[PDB]
Amino acid sequence: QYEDGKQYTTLEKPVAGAPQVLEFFSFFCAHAYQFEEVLHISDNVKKKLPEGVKMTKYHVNFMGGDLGKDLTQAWAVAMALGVEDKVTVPLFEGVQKTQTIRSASDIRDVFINAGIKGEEYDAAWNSFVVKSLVAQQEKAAADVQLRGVPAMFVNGKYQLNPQGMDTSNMDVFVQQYADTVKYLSEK
Repeated sequence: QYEDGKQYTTLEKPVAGAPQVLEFFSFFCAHAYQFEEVLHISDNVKKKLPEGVKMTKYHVNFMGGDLGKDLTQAWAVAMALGVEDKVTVPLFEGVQKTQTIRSASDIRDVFINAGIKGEEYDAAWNSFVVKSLVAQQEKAAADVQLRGVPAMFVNGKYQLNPQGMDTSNMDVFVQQYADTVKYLSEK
């Protein structure tokens, strides 16, 4: 059932010092929105994860305009202030549903309506933690030669392959996907 080529695939050159479980997404990809607001794969997968398995998520720049670079940074601020699960939805809601985020300031605003003081935000926005957090997000996508989002990788060696799983029913699909990540999480 679990074969390198079906539920997943391996890297010819596995990245060292990689998050146990690394998800890659982009606010600018409407399919990357389903992944956690309809499929909540980030949740249903966090559920079946082994006690102690960090479910890290990194943002990647879409086109390359200043906005994408700000959202990557704005994302590093969330992982910084550990507010990931507070800004995720409004950011997604903000960028593509209400489509009110068109500047680094609007991003700032979304962070305030979530309970983040516009002061502690700037503090983080201009911090070296965030600078390093930005730096890593870019580094990792580079080390896995990312070719599309959303995408997930394990131990820096395995790349989940959704379209290689049973997709004739959402539960079958998400259950397999979660179980593949748990398994692939042992090797």
